[PDB]
Amino acid sequence: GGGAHIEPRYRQFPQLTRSQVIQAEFFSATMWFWILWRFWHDSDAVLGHFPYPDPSQ
Amino acid sequence: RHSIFAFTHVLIPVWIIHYYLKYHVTTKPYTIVEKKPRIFPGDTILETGEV
Amino acid sequence: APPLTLEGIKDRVLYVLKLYDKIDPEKLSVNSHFMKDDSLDQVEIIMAMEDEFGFEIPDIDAEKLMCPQEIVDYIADKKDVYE
Amino acid sequence: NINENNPLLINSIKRLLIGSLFAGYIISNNIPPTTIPQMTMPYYLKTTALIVTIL
Amino acid sequence: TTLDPAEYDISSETRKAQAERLAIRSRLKREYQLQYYDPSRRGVIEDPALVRWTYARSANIYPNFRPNTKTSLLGALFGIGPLVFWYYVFKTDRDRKEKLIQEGKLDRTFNISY
Amino acid sequence: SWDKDVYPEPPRRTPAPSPQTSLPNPITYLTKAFDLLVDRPVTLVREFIERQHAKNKYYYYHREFRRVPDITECQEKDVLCMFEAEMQWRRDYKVDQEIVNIIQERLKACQQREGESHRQNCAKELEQFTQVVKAYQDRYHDLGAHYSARKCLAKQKQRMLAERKAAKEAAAA
Amino acid sequence: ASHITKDMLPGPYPKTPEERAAAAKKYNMRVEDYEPYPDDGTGYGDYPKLPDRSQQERDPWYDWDHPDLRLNWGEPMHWDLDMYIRNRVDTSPTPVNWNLMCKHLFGFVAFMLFMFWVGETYPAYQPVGPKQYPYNNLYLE
Amino acid sequence: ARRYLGDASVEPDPLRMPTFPPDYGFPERKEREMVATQQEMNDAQLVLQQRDYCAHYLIRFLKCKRDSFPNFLACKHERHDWDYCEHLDYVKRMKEFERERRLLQRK
Amino acid sequence: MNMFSSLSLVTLLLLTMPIMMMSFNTYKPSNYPLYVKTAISYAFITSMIPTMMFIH
Amino acid sequence: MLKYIIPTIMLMPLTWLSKNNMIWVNSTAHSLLISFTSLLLMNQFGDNSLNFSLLFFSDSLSTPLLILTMWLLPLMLMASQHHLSKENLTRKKLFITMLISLQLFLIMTFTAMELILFYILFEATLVPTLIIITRWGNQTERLNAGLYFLFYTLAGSLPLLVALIYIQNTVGSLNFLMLQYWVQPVHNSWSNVFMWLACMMAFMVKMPLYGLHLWLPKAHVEAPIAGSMVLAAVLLKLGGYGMLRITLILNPMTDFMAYPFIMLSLWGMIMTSSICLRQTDLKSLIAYSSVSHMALVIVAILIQTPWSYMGATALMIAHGLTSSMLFCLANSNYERIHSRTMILARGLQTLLPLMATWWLLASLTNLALPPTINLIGELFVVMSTFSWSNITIILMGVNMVITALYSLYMLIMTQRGKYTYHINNISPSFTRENALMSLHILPLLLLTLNPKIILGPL
Repeated sequence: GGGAHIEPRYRQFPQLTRSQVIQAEFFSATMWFWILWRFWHDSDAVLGHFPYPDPSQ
Repeated sequence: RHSIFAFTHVLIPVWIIHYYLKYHVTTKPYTIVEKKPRIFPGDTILETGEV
Repeated sequence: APPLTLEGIKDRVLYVLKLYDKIDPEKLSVNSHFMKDDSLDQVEIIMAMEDEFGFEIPDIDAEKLMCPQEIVDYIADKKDVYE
Repeated sequence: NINENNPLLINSIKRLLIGSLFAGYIISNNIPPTTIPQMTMPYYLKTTALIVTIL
Repeated sequence: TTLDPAEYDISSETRKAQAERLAIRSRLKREYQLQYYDPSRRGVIEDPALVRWTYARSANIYPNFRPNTKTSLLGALFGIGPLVFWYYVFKTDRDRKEKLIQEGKLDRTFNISY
Repeated sequence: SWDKDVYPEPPRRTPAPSPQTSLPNPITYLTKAFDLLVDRPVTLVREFIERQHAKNKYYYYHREFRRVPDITECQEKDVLCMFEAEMQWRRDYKVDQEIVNIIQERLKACQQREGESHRQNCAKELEQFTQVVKAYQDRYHDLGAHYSARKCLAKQKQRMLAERKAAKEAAAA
Repeated sequence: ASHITKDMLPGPYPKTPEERAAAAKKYNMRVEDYEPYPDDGTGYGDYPKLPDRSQQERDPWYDWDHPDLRLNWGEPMHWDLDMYIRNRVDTSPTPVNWNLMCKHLFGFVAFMLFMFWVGETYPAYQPVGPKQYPYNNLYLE
Repeated sequence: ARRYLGDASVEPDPLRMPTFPPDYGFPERKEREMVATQQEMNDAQLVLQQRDYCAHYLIRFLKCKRDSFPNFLACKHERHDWDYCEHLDYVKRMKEFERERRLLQRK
Repeated sequence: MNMFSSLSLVTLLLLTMPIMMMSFNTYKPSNYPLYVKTAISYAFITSMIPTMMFIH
Repeated sequence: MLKYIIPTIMLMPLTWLSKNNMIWVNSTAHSLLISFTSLLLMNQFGDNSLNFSLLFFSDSLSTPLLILTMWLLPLMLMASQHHLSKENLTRKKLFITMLISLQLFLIMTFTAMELILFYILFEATLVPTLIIITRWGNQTERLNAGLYFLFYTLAGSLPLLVALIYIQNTVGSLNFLMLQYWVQPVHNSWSNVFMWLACMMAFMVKMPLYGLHLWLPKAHVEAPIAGSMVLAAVLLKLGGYGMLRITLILNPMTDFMAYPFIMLSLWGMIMTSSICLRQTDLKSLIAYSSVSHMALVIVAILIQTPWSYMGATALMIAHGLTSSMLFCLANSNYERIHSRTMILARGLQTLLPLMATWWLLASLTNLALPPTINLIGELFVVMSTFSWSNITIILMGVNMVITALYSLYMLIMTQRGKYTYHINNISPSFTRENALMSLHILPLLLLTLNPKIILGPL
């Protein structure tokens, strides 16, 4: 009607604007920068445990 | 500007409602009913200390 | 937001003549009348537009669809085509 | 007729995911405590619900 | 549940002359559209199917009615039935509460409201 | 304003913030700027009315009533003496309503003050408030004669049951 | 001002063929499975000749229904059978009557007996006898 | 440990306590481990289900949270030490069922 | 301390201002989805302030 | 009323005395000037009581109730001009005078100072309302409904003269409600049961019950021109307040037989709400709604002990504005579609978008949006009868649930498509259609600002 910014297609894989893919790429990394604090430094159970608490004598 | 579009929006009703609270505590016998201190040592606001 | 005109359907009705491998691309373009080319030649000829267009193809759409341009005629009445 | 280029939508998605990932990690990072934690999660009883998600 | 609803049956060639029951309604439909299409109507259609609907439903049921059957006297099991039963609930109520209010006490002492 | 014995509370006792760290905190930037943007449009205009409201004074006076009869006057079928006794008794009841509202928020003074303990302290308001409302519905609440307002003809006669059946028919108190 | 057969009358056997359709065309020529015989059972305050009930029913359901508007929205002329229960009601789906939901709600009816049991975490079951020993028996020393 | 006799005051919400409420307590080792303070247990706003053991270390662990205001962690070793006070207390209480399978059966 | 909850009442007041400007009383050249978005935009930092005083 | 009946009787030699079509603009103009005089001398204080002047007025001290009585006459003249203008001028002016005469007896009523002046004023109505049903109504079966409009209210009210004069010759004189200080008690007998029976049963004729209420969907169904006296018939039904005057005293202690009036008005309450979800008439649709939550107030009175007089004071005016406003909605959409049957109104909400807001807020007063004047009193009916027993919340709560459907059952009927018809019904809601549709919620939510005046003694 007014604008032709993105073309119509007939299944020919119309291409992207090649600027959204930069911001798409950036936030796929800072989410896996957050794999740092998953283990480093964080463990599954920072508690200590019980030796099957038997020795009542 | 960002000179009066927000100044008419937010900057004007600040003074009216604060006047409605300063002229409220001296009239109503229950003003703000703020809770206790929750203090573990004893400090300079008091005279004694705690271990 | 994208509009549509008369020229899009004049491509597709002529294209599926050649897409169906039983019908060669040597027939008439818009009026072949389909008898020179009972079931699966009044339903299968529009079972491809069941895949592409697919607005459920009502019961009266069978007996009109002999004239292949009379197929194209009422779609502009349904799809509200330009002017 | 796909289209993904509108910075009005780009402003919304970028504002959420910055706050979304740091949701449970800033609020709970600074909170006055209220109750006592578990602090005991034994053998064969501790994190196998994560393994339930794996299968 | 409600229903099967028996959307398929047999034909070929049961009741060959039964067709053109649409000829009853298409004559009315021709009488409909000829009434519908006119250069100046400015008003609703009379539509006597709704005229014969409400007036033979809201009225003309009591002239139809007679108490010649007990399934017309069957409304005694629905109107006055539970109406005794709520009082049969409530007469057992309010007095057992009163005896515990008269003899002995159970209430809190700060029951000003009420 | 009011009188502080009517609404007592313990003193405020607000401690020190104790920063102890050389890290920059935002509380030293908020109270040092926002106080003057409120005091200028409010307090000076509050002062500008303060000289203007003191231009003239207007008086409104207390209303104290006159209570010559109390209860037992007069004879049964009368009208005159049994009308002032209604003005006695009924205005002796709307006073007794809002007296309870003082004691009700007196409980509310304790509860939003401590909060944490809030039950094992304050030593009065679980007792004294229940030494009022318990001594309220007896003989001052016409249960359930409050519909016709029980005006001097049932509020005394609950108290007839509070003296005839009560305290003598205990067999033998 | 329509007086001729303005409503139903004391039917249903006052020459019922002359009912439909001298007026109130619920049947074409009194053999259409909608002749005014269907006075349910009368004697009550039901419908008389009543261009009304047990005609084919259970849904006007807003179908495809193109030969007129004719389904529920757009006024077919005279086909009234029953109304005021159908603007919100439908026809039959693919499954059938089977009340499996009470059997589906019976899944906790087995575990309703499990609501009587207890839920202590440690130790394990060992359900053979009183060797589990739940509460306090002896003193300190 | 606690619960000798005679709660004199009429204070409900049992904060008027004998010494301090344990989880169950004691039972064996130690049979009396006392607790902490009670004049500051009610003075400092400390809620119920917090008058158990390892309390005075927790009253100091909660000091540096306010005493370091723009901070994300006051002392991370102290949370591992209050938990070590907590977890060693709990394993001390985990010796009940090993005693209960042992001492309650016939001998 | 009075401004602990006073900023909350300001937050609980400026929502009415797009409603007060619905009465066509010298209203803005319309842009109403934009004007509402601006009206929300300044309340958030106003909402952010007393959260810091509560946690102290 | 020192001079309240005095200015309004002078309005009567002004209709036929006036000119031509000026008679509408003149009659509305004078009428609103009395409304300030109503507000001014009333609403005074206030502590038991304001005996007004003399033996003709007790000033409506405990319940004001009189402001609502005076809105309607400068409110229906703008409504009745929809379909009235087809007759001679002398015949149309008579139709104006009889409605004005209806107010004058009701101006002296609701205050009335007495009981022997009450009953003659309690029966001073039903003469002008009956004539409105006879001439200039709608289509036939009027005259039997005019007879059912009689022969019930007159049938039940005649033992009041058997009751009241039996009180006047026995104990003192019933001229003064305030000389009712000495009241002997009433024990259980076989004579005193009937003494309470005739004292009460006439008041059940006007505010209805599950019995004896068949006449009520006749006057509202077969009704005058476009809801003209139907709005006055709203105040005619709620104006049976006099049980508050009488049974507050004068055998109060007979509650042993209160139960079949508690129960019948309770299962009949939940029933008559659902007795109209399959109704096919608009003017009957609001009529059965006007039975249900008007039958709510009766168990608030026979159950004594306030926190019940509080809400029952407000629940009289609750539908009294609301059902009057719903009839204004139903008086509209009839000059454009000349049949009142609701099913023919498919395809609305698009031709009239301006009044579509007024459908929303009106039916939002039955769900009733708890900061209003409707759910502020229904919570006190909850606050009373739950102290009676724990069962009473069940049947009374479902009444709050059935009318949730029953109100939105009407709203969704406006939203349909393509409308099939209607080369008529063009008129896009002219000035008379929407200015008269106003001034109902405009005082109603206004009274919800400080609802202090809407409170009994109590």
